[PDB]
Amino acid sequence: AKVKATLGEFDLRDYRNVEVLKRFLSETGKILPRRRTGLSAKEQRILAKTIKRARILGLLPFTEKLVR
Amino acid sequence: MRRYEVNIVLNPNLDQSQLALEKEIIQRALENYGARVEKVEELGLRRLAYPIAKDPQGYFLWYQVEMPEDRVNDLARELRIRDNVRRVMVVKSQEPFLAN
Amino acid sequence: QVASGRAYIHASYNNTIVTITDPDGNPITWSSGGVIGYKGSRKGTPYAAQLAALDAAKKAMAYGMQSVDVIVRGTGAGREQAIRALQASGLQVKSIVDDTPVPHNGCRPKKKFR
Amino acid sequence: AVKKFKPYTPSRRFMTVADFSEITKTEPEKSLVKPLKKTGGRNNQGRITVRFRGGGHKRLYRIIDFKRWDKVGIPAKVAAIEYDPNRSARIALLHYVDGEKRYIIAPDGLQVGQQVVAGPDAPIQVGNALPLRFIPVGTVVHAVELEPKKGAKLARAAGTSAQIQGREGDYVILRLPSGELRKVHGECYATVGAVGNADHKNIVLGKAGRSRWLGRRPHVRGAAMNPVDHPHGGGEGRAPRGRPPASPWGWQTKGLKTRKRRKPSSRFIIARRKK
Amino acid sequence: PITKEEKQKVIQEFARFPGDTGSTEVQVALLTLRINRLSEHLKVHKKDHHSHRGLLMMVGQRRRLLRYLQREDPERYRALIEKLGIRG
RNA sequence: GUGGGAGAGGGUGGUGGAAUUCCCGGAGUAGCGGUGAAAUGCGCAGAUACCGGGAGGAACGCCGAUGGCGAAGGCAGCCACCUGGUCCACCCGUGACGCUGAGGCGCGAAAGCGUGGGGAGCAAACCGGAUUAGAUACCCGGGUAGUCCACGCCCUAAACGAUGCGCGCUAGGUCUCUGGGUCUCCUGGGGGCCGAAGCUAACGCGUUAAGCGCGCCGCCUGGGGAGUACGGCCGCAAGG
Ligand SMILES: [Mg+2]
Ligand SMILES: [Mg+2]
Ligand SMILES: [Mg+2]
Ligand SMILES: [Mg+2]
Ligand SMILES: [Mg+2]
Ligand SMILES: [Mg+2]
Ligand SMILES: [Mg+2]
Ligand SMILES: [Mg+2]
Ligand SMILES: [Mg+2]
Ligand SMILES: [Mg+2]
Ligand SMILES: [Mg+2]
Ligand SMILES: [Mg+2]
Ligand SMILES: [Mg+2]
Ligand SMILES: [Mg+2]
Ligand SMILES: [Mg+2]
Ligand SMILES: [Mg+2]
Ligand SMILES: [Mg+2]
Ligand SMILES: [Mg+2]
Ligand SMILES: [Mg+2]
Ligand SMILES: [Mg+2]
Ligand SMILES: [Mg+2]
Ligand SMILES: [Mg+2]
Ligand SMILES: [Mg+2]
Ligand SMILES: [Mg+2]
Ligand SMILES: [Mg+2]
Ligand SMILES: [Mg+2]
Ligand SMILES: [Mg+2]
Ligand SMILES: [Mg+2]
Ligand SMILES: [Mg+2]
Ligand SMILES: [Mg+2]
Ligand SMILES: [Mg+2]
Ligand SMILES: [Mg+2]
Ligand SMILES: [Mg+2]
Ligand SMILES: [Mg+2]
Ligand SMILES: [Mg+2]
Ligand SMILES: [Mg+2]
Ligand SMILES: [Mg+2]
Ligand SMILES: [Mg+2]
Ligand SMILES: [Mg+2]
Ligand SMILES: [Mg+2]
Ligand SMILES: [Mg+2]
Ligand SMILES: [Mg+2]
Ligand SMILES: [Mg+2]
Ligand SMILES: [Mg+2]
Ligand SMILES: [Mg+2]
Ligand SMILES: [Mg+2]
Ligand SMILES: [Mg+2]
Ligand SMILES: [Mg+2]
Ligand SMILES: [Mg+2]
Ligand SMILES: [Mg+2]
Ligand SMILES: [Mg+2]
Ligand SMILES: [Mg+2]
Ligand SMILES: [Mg+2]
Ligand SMILES: [Mg+2]
Ligand SMILES: [Mg+2]
Ligand SMILES: [Mg+2]
Ligand SMILES: [Mg+2]
Ligand SMILES: [Mg+2]
Ligand SMILES: [Mg+2]
Ligand SMILES: [Mg+2]
Ligand SMILES: [Mg+2]
Ligand SMILES: [Mg+2]
Ligand SMILES: [Mg+2]
Ligand SMILES: [Mg+2]
Ligand SMILES: [Mg+2]
Ligand SMILES: [Mg+2]
Ligand SMILES: [Mg+2]
Ligand SMILES: [Mg+2]
Ligand SMILES: [Mg+2]
Ligand SMILES: [Mg+2]
Ligand SMILES: [Mg+2]
Ligand SMILES: [Mg+2]
Ligand SMILES: [Mg+2]
Ligand SMILES: [Mg+2]
Ligand SMILES: [Mg+2]
Ligand SMILES: [Mg+2]
Ligand SMILES: [Mg+2]
Ligand SMILES: [Mg+2]
Ligand SMILES: [Mg+2]
Repeated sequence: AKVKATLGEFDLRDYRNVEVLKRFLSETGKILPRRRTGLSAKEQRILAKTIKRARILGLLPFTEKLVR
Repeated sequence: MRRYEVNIVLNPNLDQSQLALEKEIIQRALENYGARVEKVEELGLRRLAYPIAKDPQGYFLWYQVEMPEDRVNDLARELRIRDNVRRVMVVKSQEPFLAN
Repeated sequence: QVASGRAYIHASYNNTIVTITDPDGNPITWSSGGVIGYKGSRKGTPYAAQLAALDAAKKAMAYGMQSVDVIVRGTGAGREQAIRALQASGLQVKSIVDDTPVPHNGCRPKKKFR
Repeated sequence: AVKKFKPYTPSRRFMTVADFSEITKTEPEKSLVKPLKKTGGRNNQGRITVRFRGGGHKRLYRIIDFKRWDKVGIPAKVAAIEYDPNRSARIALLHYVDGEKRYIIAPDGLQVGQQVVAGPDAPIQVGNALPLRFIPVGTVVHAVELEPKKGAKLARAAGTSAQIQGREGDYVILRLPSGELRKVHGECYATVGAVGNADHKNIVLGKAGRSRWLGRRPHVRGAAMNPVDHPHGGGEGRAPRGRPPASPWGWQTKGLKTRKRRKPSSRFIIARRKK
Repeated sequence: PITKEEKQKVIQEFARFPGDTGSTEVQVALLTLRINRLSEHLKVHKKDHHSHRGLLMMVGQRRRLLRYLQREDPERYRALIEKLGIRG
């Protein structure tokens, strides 16, 4: 169920792309590992390094509670 | 001159009039600093991932610009001066990096 | 008297504290390992935590509570047993969520956590 | 900066002097000075009522503007920065476009040749004056009034600054130079920025004579006196205090609080100071 | 940074023959350019020790060429360092 | 030179949230805390646990990696400015301009020192409680320097790869990071593992040599006494 597949063309720099990006954050809000996002080394850097921005502007969470 | 993307969030709970005023302060400020507006996109409110100034929602702005390198810092300071502006974040505009 | 509320379980290595509150977040009653009659190390055991959550809910059901949402903090032994106790208590347990504090590398810990 | 001397005399070895770099005018503006009545620390009865005062340099008193809401909306240029013997801080000569001239105490960062203005509408930049309510919460400020139109009373000494903390109805919340947390009325004017000459405290007077120039005569210890003169008086040889350390007048002098408890301004002080 | 344009003028005013990039002349001149800017950068940023090494390398670099240039044509050596204002 | 690239490389200025602490309002009751078990301690003068408000400082969770960068020490939220090294492709420019390096000069973790700030957490010294024959310790409750910021000192280390720099030559397999191509794969440059030949007292090294060779430098000459003494230079002192 690797996330990269379940999406088409996307830009790893558009930090306002909240709807797309919000998949790359686990159920608990944490940035997902390369073993789940399917991104290569080089790409996961741009992925994270933008996700952080999107949090700052208020569009992504820093953390979430965990419901069972 | 270089290309940047001014992002700004405002007090969501204003009237439409005062809202324009802050933009009037903003727009006059951009001009005072030699900013040149290119694209510009105004999405307004958006449900926030977390409260900013204890407020679940917030009004957005955004303008791609062209202005001098040395002046962006001094501008953001001036951009942040109003008690209603709540976040400013100028990012160097860079070409899209694509997957798939 | 209130219908719905919340249950807070502070479950640590040394003790398990259970507090039931109202909707706005105000405590109604509390109980814990000490309250039910243990001292020392016994305060923290799962059986101890059980008596706590039960006595806590017993006290809470006295004032009219029926349905709560359970809030969990801490990686205690008597955490999971306390969770049991509340569901089996006579209460409705609408939902269970873990809001344990985790720092993003903040204050230097005591030497025992290094 | 602070200027040292080579140890060519025993007293020069430690003595340090102010750097005076910010000064551009070595003469006070005549139409703003008046003579200082030296008192020697003696009152209208002629009695010393503040011991050990007198014999310092002569001084011309510079008339300072501690109001500023006096001239709202009229800007002024900073013509010079001058030495004022009556304070720690430096002073700024303003030429109003009004033509009128005034002094204010000089903030840090002020430039010779820049402009400043006072009022509800002033930009929040160094040297401007506004009622406290219109200064953004968190910016540091000086020359603060204590009650509206009563004059700037707080943060006036070199290097000092007060800082706005938050608001509560008609009142704003200041952290004073001492760290005390106080409510001040929002109509109290204040000037954005801190006072300059912050290097002031690092000045080493250097010898007895310097203090003398400052009009400060020698202070004699209680322990060096006789019982008639002082609680610590007398004893054969040196002596410890032998009672709680006391003033010449007998009150306890290590620790004992003296603020009047029932003082009406108590409703306005949130937290007494620190350190 | 230094810009493309700003740099060309240097390349253009020092080239030995019409097409020249990177003769000792141009080489030194290009180096003298980044040196004098870094010097001014360190004048403000006194705590940028890492970039000082860069400077010391460039200063070192320009030095070794000047020795080369001064060795082959002395007349030409003194000519370049006058237009660049260099000795001390 | 031209054209591109990756990066916690360095300096300045800002700014985001998580958490700890203290303060304030609420609501609430008989315990909380801590250990192997305990005590000290805190708590009806209302603690803990929970909700709201506020203050301040320090460090940046997930990403994060057997990863990246730097000459070394070392460098990790994010944003802008200023700046260094370095790789790649084109094969365009100069024409041996190179290598090394006694002295010199600069950089240099922590602790430490000077003047001034700052001080939430942590914590030498110190106090108290336990343990014990004793416990000037290990464990628990407190706690000051300091840890943070600016400027100026100190210059040490298991400052390590215990491996000086540069160049050339001597099988390959595989994993990874980062450029470029004719994108199976080929070619460069870094980071690991196993291995040809060879080296090694052995362990192990092996195109990142500890192999075969050249250049220049630093260093060793039985253990202790001793990194001591004396002299000398450096430092505020510690001390180098
Ligand atoms: Mg604001
Ligand atoms: Mg316990
Ligand atoms: Mg402690
Ligand atoms: Mg000065
Ligand atoms: Mg001196
Ligand atoms: Mg002198
Ligand atoms: Mg001198
Ligand atoms: Mg003498
Ligand atoms: Mg002397
Ligand atoms: Mg002075
Ligand atoms: Mg002086
Ligand atoms: Mg001065
Ligand atoms: Mg007169
Ligand atoms: Mg007078
Ligand atoms: Mg009289
Ligand atoms: Mg009389
Ligand atoms: Mg007196
Ligand atoms: Mg007197
Ligand atoms: Mg003065
Ligand atoms: Mg002094
Ligand atoms: Mg005097
Ligand atoms: Mg005195
Ligand atoms: Mg005396
Ligand atoms: Mg005496
Ligand atoms: Mg006597
Ligand atoms: Mg008498
Ligand atoms: Mg008497
Ligand atoms: Mg007496
Ligand atoms: Mg006596
Ligand atoms: Mg006598
Ligand atoms: Mg005596
Ligand atoms: Mg006698
Ligand atoms: Mg005597
Ligand atoms: Mg005696
Ligand atoms: Mg005596
Ligand atoms: Mg004596
Ligand atoms: Mg006596
Ligand atoms: Mg005494
Ligand atoms: Mg006595
Ligand atoms: Mg006595
Ligand atoms: Mg008053
Ligand atoms: Mg170079
Ligand atoms: Mg030369
Ligand atoms: Mg309370
Ligand atoms: Mg009572
Ligand atoms: Mg709270
Ligand atoms: Mg490297
Ligand atoms: Mg060629
Ligand atoms: Mg040397
Ligand atoms: Mg050091
Ligand atoms: Mg240190
Ligand atoms: Mg000491
Ligand atoms: Mg210190
Ligand atoms: Mg101090
Ligand atoms: Mg003890
Ligand atoms: Mg004992
Ligand atoms: Mg002890
Ligand atoms: Mg301890
Ligand atoms: Mg000290
Ligand atoms: Mg220290
Ligand atoms: Mg190592
Ligand atoms: Mg190495
Ligand atoms: Mg060694
Ligand atoms: Mg050895
Ligand atoms: Mg060497
Ligand atoms: Mg060798
Ligand atoms: Mg490749
Ligand atoms: Mg490629
Ligand atoms: Mg390789
Ligand atoms: Mg590595
Ligand atoms: Mg091997
Ligand atoms: Mg073999
Ligand atoms: Mg290989
Ligand atoms: Mg060997
Ligand atoms: Mg011998
Ligand atoms: Mg020997
Ligand atoms: Mg020695
Ligand atoms: Mg030693
Ligand atoms: Mg000696």
